[PDB]
Amino acid sequence: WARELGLIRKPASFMTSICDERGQELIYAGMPITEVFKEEMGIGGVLGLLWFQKRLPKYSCQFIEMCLMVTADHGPAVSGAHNTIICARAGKDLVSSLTSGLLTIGDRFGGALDAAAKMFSKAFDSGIIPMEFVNKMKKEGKLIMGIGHRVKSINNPDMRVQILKDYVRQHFPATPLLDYALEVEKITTSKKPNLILNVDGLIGVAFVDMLRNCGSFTREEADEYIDIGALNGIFVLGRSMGFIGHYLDQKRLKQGLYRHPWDDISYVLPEHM
Amino acid sequence: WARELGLIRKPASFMTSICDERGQELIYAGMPITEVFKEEMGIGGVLGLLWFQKRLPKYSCQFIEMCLMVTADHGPAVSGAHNTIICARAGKDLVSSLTSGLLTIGDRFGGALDAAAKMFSKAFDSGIIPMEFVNKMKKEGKLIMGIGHRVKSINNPDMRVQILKDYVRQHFPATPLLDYALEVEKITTSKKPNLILNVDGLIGVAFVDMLRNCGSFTREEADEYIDIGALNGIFVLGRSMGFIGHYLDQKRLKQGLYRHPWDDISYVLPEHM
Amino acid sequence: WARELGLIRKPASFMTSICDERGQELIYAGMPITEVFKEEMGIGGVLGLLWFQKRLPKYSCQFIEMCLMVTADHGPAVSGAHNTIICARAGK
Amino acid sequence: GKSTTLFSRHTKAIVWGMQTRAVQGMLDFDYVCSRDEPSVAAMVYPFTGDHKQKFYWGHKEILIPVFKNMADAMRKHPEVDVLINFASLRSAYDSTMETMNYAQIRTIAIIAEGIPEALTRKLIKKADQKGVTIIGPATVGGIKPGCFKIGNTGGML
Repeated sequence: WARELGLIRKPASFMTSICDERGQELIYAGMPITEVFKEEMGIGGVLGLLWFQKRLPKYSCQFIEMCLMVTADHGPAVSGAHNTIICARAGKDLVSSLTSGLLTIGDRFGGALDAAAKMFSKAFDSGIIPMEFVNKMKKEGKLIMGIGHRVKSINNPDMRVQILKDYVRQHFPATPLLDYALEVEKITTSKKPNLILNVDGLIGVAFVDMLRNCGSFTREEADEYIDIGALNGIFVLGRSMGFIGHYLDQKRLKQGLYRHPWDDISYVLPEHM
Repeated sequence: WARELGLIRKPASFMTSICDERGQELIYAGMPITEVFKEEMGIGGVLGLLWFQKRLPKYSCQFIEMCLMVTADHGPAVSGAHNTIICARAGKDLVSSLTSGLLTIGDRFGGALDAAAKMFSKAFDSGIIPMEFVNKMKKEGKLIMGIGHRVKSINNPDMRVQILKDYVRQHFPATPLLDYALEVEKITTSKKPNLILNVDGLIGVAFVDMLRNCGSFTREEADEYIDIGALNGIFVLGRSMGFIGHYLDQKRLKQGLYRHPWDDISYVLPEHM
Repeated sequence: WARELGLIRKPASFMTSICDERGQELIYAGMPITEVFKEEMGIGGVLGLLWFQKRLPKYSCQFIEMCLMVTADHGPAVSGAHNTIICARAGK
Repeated sequence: GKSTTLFSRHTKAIVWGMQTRAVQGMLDFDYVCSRDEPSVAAMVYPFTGDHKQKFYWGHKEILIPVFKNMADAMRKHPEVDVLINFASLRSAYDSTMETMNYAQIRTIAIIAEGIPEALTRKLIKKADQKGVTIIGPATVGGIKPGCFKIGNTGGML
């Protein structure tokens, strides 16, 4: 009561500059809810607002919608989806068995997006020629992330990295990075019959070429939002929709508990202690 | 080597009827990757395939895309998003601070979708008249889930529950539940000036009216997929994009560690032990 | 400063009847920290206090210490320990 | 070489030491006298970074910068003429001798308690030839009502 007629003070934590919820209409980063469907933008449109707080124009709204559409689930072998089958067979629920699976996105699986942007955004803005970038790395180890594929590289393309290749070719002026990305490819495709840009490699540069080529992002929200790790945000929003699809399949078929039998273990206990 | 020329056997675990990934093109539940963009369906289209394994027709593909577009963030006060600010201020990373955030969707927050479908799907298919359904509950306690709103109910709608109301009115023949949903509303709106169908309540019935009205789902995949909890899958895919939207906001402003000061605690330690 | 000389009010959430931490010594459910080692109870002794808030007598303090000592790990086959090897190999 | 009118309605001052309550205790005195601008320009504390500290001028939020070195207090804002120190006895002397080298400051007052009498008499030679009035140690402070107030003189409002 005493604060309502305004006589005391209070300091305020919890900055949270998104999604005004009290009042009569939920305002997003610049817009009420009903005004969104009058422009009728897709959920890429709210993916601009809730993440970047700029009205992103609808030639690229369909790009980031197309971007997570191709980074869906990738089969049950991968160590991301392999956990969330196990926590499905133990039969917990959905959301405590979705959250076991997003725990593996780290520095040796699935975070190859973040390495295939910060290896190229450094080596272009403070950059050097293509045939010394490759020369610098191949005197140190440290292979180029986003590049490497076991099955189909040359004269036999990936058939989905080329789906994005024309959609970034039409509605995207001013692409410095991706034309710098292809020129690191051409030297390396002569070097090995493998080593095309992977689908994680192109999105490592097709997303940063979405920022500094579109308007309303100058040079300071373009680099910091890759620095915080919003590029991981495209991934763990993307692979999250497949894990549940992995999960719902693992509960419809009504499987029992998994055990992982003893004939792979080979215990290496010492002599006596 | 010896299994390759096929002489031994092996039993097989891991049933996983989704996402064929070895071969040359990633086949989804019925379709290769490139054939998806030739029909050019949205990510609602892959949301049909990766969850329900049926080619969902593209009048309802835009419904489930619109369905998670309105179940974005609902404000930074709610106990879902309140955790993921705290693990943002402690500064872990993105995907461990999305991980603590989805762990709160349970039986007292945000799972009201699951109660606002299985209270109505029971009381319609094995159903009774509207003015004994309300009479049955109001001799037991157990208030109707999906209904209850503190601010704007009558002569003043919430302006987004009506947004879905026409989009389910045009492209949706055969709606038994939602017309049965509105008739539970009309008796109750006369009973109290509050108690409109909430946005979580309509989606609790607009989604089950998506299943048993559209084709390719007869009555046996329509009920079991609400029984497993795939309707929670709409929610924790939906609220997962607002959580990161809090997180990128809570790291750009570069805040320090939170402490929650002592003047709310009021320790109730006993006398001596 | 206004609440320090006590003129306004405030309702209080967060009941938490364990582990007084402000002051000079951390009091547990009935006892300061230093008084625990003067009786010298094991961590079963704090397992009585922090969970059940009763001074549990030290014939059974050694039971619940023995109780979790035999329910340790049970080999890497079981689906509990099988996950945490996988998220170890991914190196988080 | 001193001034005559020490304080006015256009006086600005910079405090030393993280003593934000007394900074708040100074800022509200500007509000009740309805002075046009706030008086506290910067807070000089070398053990933090360079950022902006939040306070409450009336009901709104105001952002006062915290600086790390004394020369960067001079660069963007050389119109400050009164410098204050609220540090303890263990660092009072070094915060003063480097200060009076910058001659744009015209008034210095010291609050700290426990200063040696030689360090008391070390300071007086330097301001004698330069002309800065010293209202130094074991002092609660001074008041010019309607215009300006030093320290927790008067206490709360």
